[PDB]
Amino acid sequence: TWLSDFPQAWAETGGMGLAVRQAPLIIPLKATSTPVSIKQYPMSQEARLGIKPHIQRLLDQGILVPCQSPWNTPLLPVRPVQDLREVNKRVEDIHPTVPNPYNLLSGLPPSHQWYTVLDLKDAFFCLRLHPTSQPLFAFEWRDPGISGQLTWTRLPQGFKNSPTLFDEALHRDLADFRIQHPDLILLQYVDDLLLAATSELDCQQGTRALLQTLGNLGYRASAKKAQICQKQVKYLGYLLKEGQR
Amino acid sequence: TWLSDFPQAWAETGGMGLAVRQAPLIIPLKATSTPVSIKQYPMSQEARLGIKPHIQRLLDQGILVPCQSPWNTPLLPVYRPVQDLREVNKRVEDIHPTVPNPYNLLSGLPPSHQWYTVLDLKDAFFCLRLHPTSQPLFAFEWRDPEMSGQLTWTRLPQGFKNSPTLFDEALHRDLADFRIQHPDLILLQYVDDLLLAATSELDCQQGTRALLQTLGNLGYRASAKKAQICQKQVKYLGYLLKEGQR
DNA sequence: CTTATATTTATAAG
DNA sequence: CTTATATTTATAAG
Repeated sequence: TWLSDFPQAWAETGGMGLAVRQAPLIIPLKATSTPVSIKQYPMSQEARLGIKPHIQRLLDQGILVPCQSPWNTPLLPVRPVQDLREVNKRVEDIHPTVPNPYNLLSGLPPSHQWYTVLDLKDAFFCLRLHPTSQPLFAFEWRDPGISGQLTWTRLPQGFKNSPTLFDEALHRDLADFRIQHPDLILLQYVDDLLLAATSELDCQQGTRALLQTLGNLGYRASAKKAQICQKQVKYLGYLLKEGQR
Repeated sequence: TWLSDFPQAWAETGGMGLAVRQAPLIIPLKATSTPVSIKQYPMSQEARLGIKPHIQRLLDQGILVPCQSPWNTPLLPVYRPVQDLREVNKRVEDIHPTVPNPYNLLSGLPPSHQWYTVLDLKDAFFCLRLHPTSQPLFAFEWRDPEMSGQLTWTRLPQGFKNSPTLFDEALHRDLADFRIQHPDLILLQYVDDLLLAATSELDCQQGTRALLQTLGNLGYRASAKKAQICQKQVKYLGYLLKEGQR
């Protein structure tokens, strides 16, 4: 199967990801910015107990570490969601290089109608965060047993530049693959990937190369939602069918 | 004084005006327009008594007359009577707006002419007759507060969207000859607001005398109370004219 | 949790 | 008089 031939490429079998080729990211602040520290709002014991295993897994994986930071933003109960809006306001903007899905799909020619669709799991966490920038994203945590600050050692969710920074990182890591397979079409939308070939055979071995490449580089795709070598797929809210849409 | 010298030309001495040279105006309607009759709102006795003397004066002057018309628009209940003619305005064909804005108007005022006379015409619209065929358009309902029927206007009425333009056009036609017979004077017209500018004080004196005579003879009436005659400094259209400035 | 985003009178007019 | 112009949350999000 596709699962057994490529255990490092699937999130279910390959372990949490780490883009080994990508240096830890530095997050430049606006010249005006000084740290913002927002008090954590209280939460029910149920919410805290629901958050706990997620925090604990991230701690065990080293994705969260203890810190002491002049920054602090609230965690909210919804699994954990961090309100980083006041950090986002203080981070310098970067040029938006991610194409909108419409333009991205315009690069899909009729000649390639065999599709594989993959979504990368915990994509942002594959990218490391430079220690100088880790204090920006600190929050307060108490196990449901004393309170302390934690922050992220990887690119975090809710950070405004995470999608663009990830898209640019993966483009660098898949550049060679594109060279080694000039007859394949590869669409990247952050963590959503579409591979297209003219034939099922080319799609089969092209998907083999892509999965091997992704796992080697330290990315992990969802085997659950993978659509592999199919004439009909869903991608970015579109149904791709008979060369349409 | 000017008051006695030109009694026909002043509102205070010459009575209500009438532009005798202007044919009664016909008011064309839009191609689909049908008469509109909207009910008169009630009004307090206080308001009715306040309006009454104004209505009676206009009846006595022939400016209002009884009528029966399929058109009817309201007199405002709250003491000068104000007629809401908006529903009539919607049904009257538009005309090209020929009145210049004051700024462009004043652009024709050169610095050579720094002797000014300003006149404003009293009850200007009422000087232009309204042709009987168009009078039914402007009917409203009146009941005397002590002793009910429709009245309408035999003159161009207030609140009619084309009254300023139609008056400005009529007066431009009527003062065209004055303009030719007095090439050294500058004459600015803004509906019922007139500025006469001259090179010397005596030209302004003689020119103003001729303008008043011409206005009176034509059937228009200027306000003696507010007139600014032969001055180096006048108020005109919100501006203070002075040294040839503004 | 917080927050960026999408009915109500004051005039003026006729 | 009526008409035209100039404070409030529902929600989606972090």
